[PDB]
Order: sequence, then structure tokens, then C-alpha cells
Amino acid sequence: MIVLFVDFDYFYAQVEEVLNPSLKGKPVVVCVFSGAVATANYEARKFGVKAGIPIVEAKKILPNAVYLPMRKEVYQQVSSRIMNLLREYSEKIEIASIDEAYLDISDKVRDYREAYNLGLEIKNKILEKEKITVTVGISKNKVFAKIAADMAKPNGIKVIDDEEVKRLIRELDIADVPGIGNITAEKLKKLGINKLVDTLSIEFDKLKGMIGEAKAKYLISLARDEYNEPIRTRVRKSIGRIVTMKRNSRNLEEIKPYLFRAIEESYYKLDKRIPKAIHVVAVTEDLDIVSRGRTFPHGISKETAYSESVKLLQKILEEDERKIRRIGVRFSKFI
Amino acid sequence: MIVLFVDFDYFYAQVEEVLNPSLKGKPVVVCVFSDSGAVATANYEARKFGVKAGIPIVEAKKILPNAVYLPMRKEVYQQVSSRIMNLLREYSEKIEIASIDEAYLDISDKVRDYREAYNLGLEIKNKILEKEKITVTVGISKNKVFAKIAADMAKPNGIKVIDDEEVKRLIRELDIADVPGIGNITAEKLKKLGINKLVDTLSIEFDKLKGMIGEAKAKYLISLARDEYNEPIRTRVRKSIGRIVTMKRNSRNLEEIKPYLFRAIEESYYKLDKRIPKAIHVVAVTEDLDIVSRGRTFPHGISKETAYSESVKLLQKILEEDERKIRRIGVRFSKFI
Repeated sequence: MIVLFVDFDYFYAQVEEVLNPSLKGKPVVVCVFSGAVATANYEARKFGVKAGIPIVEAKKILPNAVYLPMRKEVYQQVSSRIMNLLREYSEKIEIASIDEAYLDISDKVRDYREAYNLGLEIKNKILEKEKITVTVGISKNKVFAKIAADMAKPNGIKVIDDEEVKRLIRELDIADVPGIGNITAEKLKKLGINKLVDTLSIEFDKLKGMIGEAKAKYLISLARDEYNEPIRTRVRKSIGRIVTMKRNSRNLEEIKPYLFRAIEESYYKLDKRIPKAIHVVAVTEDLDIVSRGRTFPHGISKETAYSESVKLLQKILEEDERKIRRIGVRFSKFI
Repeated sequence: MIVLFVDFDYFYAQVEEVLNPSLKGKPVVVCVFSDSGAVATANYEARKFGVKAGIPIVEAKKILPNAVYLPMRKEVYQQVSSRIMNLLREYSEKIEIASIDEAYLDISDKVRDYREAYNLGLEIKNKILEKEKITVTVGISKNKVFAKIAADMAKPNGIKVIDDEEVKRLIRELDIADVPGIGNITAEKLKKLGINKLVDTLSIEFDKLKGMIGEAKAKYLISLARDEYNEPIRTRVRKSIGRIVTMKRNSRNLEEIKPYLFRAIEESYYKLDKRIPKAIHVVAVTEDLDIVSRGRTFPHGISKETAYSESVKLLQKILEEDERKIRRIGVRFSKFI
């Protein structure tokens, strides 16, 4: 297995320097507003300005900085484009967060050298189309790919071969393990567990009564080099849309525009796929849910969806006396 | 099949004299206002002075300008109609509420002949009279159209059976304009082609009639004249019971969605009455107003607490497999016993 992990360097602060390019070199800190620090760039992170410290402690440390409010949805749109460009590179992708993604590339590359070169082409593509630099980590599982990027950041790329994994197992501090908090690691330090190998010299049940069962199996499985968590690529089983009407209605020719608008948004919100089932969904005046559907053994063209949704909505009006408040469509069973 | 049709005589006008008994013999008309509007229903006594239902009000203010005029008390009429329809479901499992004052009942499996249908129809008239002080008209025949025809000839406060033998006679002798679903203009188009009775529709070719009366009524008329018009009584039954609630803010924290989700369970189980579902579905409306849904089926019944615990883990599966923020959350229950 070959995992490729992509992490966007100080994402929030980096997006701010893209849209306003005057903040080069100057320390930039994004904050949630009295408040807390959301993200700081490398320039400000070098002086102990981390994420999670209060704003006024950060303005003690460096008053001559640029402080920006949290523009969360600005940063989400850039992230959405970059994730879309990563999906372009391999089908098996897991979006872990707004600035983290895991790619399974076992079928695209044969070794770590080709994986390294593929990560180089990913970094340049992201830099070409969004002017964002990233850190790429490559290893044998998700955890070690993340460890790789933590060691190479910022603007880095690092492979961790299988022999460096066995070295890191004996040498990496427990605190440096992804998915493990700082207080859980402080509890392990106080009991004699400092390195990842130290979990091999303790009984499973004893460690379980210490940090819980989820973390106990997590730590032991990594120390054993038997951590095999797959890339969880999310697939939409159904694609649809529900739209609210201006008034509650039972007139078919008034509901049809809203129902047809839901089709247009839904049919063209799954790239290259055709459905075999259509479901019309009505939310009644009392906010109940009534729905009727049909399955076609062949595909449902968009025009078929037009004439079939009307017959399904007609079937809803005949079998229910309540007025309809919102109307929508759901597509499923893709081929 | 034996259909039993019930029609409330001048309902809006009659229910009003139930609440005010001083209108004995006094002409009363109920009107819908929309400046002014039109007359909704008129009673027996005003109906004899050229004041009928459907025509404006001030048109009535030259023909009967000193009779009682009353505004629309729609909510009272609706509540009276609903009790009567509920009283009717006691008599028949299959019923179709066609409008505020008309309901069809299929009683084929409750009576054996038309004489027993007559006795059942008479006791229905006397139960509606004793519990709501409303007189109704009853029509009994083999389908909806002839059950209504029977009522239209027996009204008001009437009960009439139309034998299988009088159906065939009415096909030959009943005027075309008296057929439900067609009006004067369409009936006039037929009278000048040679079509004056229902039986005359069979005695000339299809597609000439079809290309002059419209197609939908062409097959309707011929269906009746062949006495193979057997459209069943469309009884409405609620497949599923549920509720979807809007949240004040889009979120993805299970602990914050849980209250809204639990509210939708409490409302659903109060609307179930003495019903117990075997299937539960959690429905989530995401921020882009997409629908994500997951369900479970239980061979036995679903408690209210199972629903509490099963909805949480269903919402967990939704949150587990969809990255979008949740805007609305709800439950629905199906597969009743």
C-alpha cells in the first residue's frame, strides 16, 4: 500500500496572502473574534504563536503584525477547488478536513520513487492553479503519511520508506503521533510510555484501562507495523435537491417549475453518471414527508426524469389530501 | 360492486340553521366574499325564488333582498364535515371523500343485495340526523356515476337504489345533459349530431365523436353506455408518518442535532395513535438542500425508545458518510400493522 497525504501550509493565513499579495514575509494571524487565534503563518508560528492561544497573548509576543478576521467561507471555496484537482489525480481520495486529504495511489504508481514524482506534479499543479503551496507526505499507511508531512512542512515533500518506519517506531515520541491529544500523551509519559515501541512491552488490557480501547489498539497496531486502515472515499448513494415553494399548493402546474428546477440542479451535480431510480419527495403543510419512486432497468435520461417526475407527483396528489410545501427529487442506483 | 353515495343537502346553509334554529322556513343563503363575491350555497326555501348556488350576491339583492344573508364560516363547515366522514368510516372501510359534502362508500362486502343496501343507507341517514342534525341524500348503484345520478334524482333528503336493470334502461332513456361530468355546451354538440341519449353514443363511429367532444369524455361516455364503467373507490391511507424540523443553524455536532431529531420523534408518535411501525428512517436535509436518508426495519414493533436510540445511530451513519452541513433533520415511520 502507498498513501499520499496532502496538507495545505497554514491554509487560512496562506489564502489571505494570495488575495492580498502585500503580506509577504510579514507575520499574518487569522483570528476568531476578545477571541482566539485560528491560524498563523510560518513567519508568526516561529515565535510561539500557535493555534488555540488567546489573541491578546499573541499581541504581547508581537504587536507589529497583521490581524485578520475569520473568513471561513472564503477559505472553503479555495479548498473545494484544490480537492477537486486532487480527485482529478486519483479516484480513491479521503477529504479529512478543509486542508487535509489522503490519496490511495497503489494503482497509479509501482514504487515510492514514482509516488515521490507524482507528489511533485501535484504540488506544482496546486501552485499553478491556486498559488497555494502544500506539504506532501508519502508512506505505507495514513498515519505515517501524515507524520511525513509534519516533518517536511512547510512547502515540503517526504517519503518514509519501510526501514524508516521501523526506526520511527522506536524513536518517535508518543506526543508526535497523529490522532493522540497532548494530555493523553502526558498520561502515558507519567506511566512510562514515551516511545511507540513501549506499547509492545505492555499487556493490551492494561493499556486499555489507561487511555481507552480505541487509542490502545491504535497505538499497539502502529507499533506492530500492522496498521491497515483503508482510504475512506465517500460516494454519494443518492443525489437530489428539495426546493421550498412560495405557498402551499395542490395545483400541478404551479408545482412543476419547482420540481423541474430540482431536476436541473440534481442531474448535473454528479459528474458522468446516469440513474436508474427517480424519487419525488413532497414535504406537506404539516412538515410530513410523502414520496413515490420508480426504477428503470435502463438509464433515466433527463427527459425521462421530466415526464416521470410529473407522473410521480401526480401519484402523490391522488393518494394524499394535504397541501404540499416543498417539492424535490432524488436520484439513485447509478450505472 | 355496490357503491353508496352520500350528499349533504345544502350543507353550508343547513349547518347554519343547526346552530340557529330560528330560520325555519325563512330563506337563508351563505355567500363567499372576495368589493363583493358570489353565493356559496342556498337552502330549499330560497332556491325556489331563483336564487341558486354559483351566482353573485348583489344579483340576489334584487330577487331576494330581505332574506337572511350570512358570511362564510368555513372552519365550522369543515369540522362538521369531518365528524360525518368519520361516522361514515364506521359503516365502511372503503370511502372516498370527494369534497366537503360528498363521500362515496364501497359496501360490496358488507351487504348481500340492494335491499340490504337500502336498509343500510336508511340507518346512515338517521345516524347523521341524530348526531349532527343534518339530512343527507343517499344513492346506491353499481358504480360512482349511477350512485350519484340516483342521489341527484332523490335529493333532497332522499334515498334511491338503481337496479342493474334500471341502469340499462337509463342508458337508453336518460338525457345526455343529465350525465355527470359533461355540461350544456358539450351536450348541445351531441344533440345536433344525433346524440341525445347515452345509448346513442355507441350507434355512430368513435373518432368523429372523439374529434369534437374532446377525447377524455369520448371514452367516458362510451364506457357508461357499455355498462363497463367500474372505477373503484379510491380510499386514502397514510403510508408513513413523520416530521422534518428546521434547525436554527446548520451544524454537524450530533449532540446539537439530537434535540431537533428527538422533537420529530415525539410528534410522529403522537400522530400514530394506536399504530406501531416496523420501519424507521432518519432524513437529513444538507446545507445545499440535498436529501440524505438511512433506515432500518425491525421484524417486531418499534418502541419510542428504540426510535430514540436507532435515530441517533442512523444520524451517526449519516454524519459518517456525508461531509455537508445538516440544515434540517427528521424521522418518518412506515410499515404499519
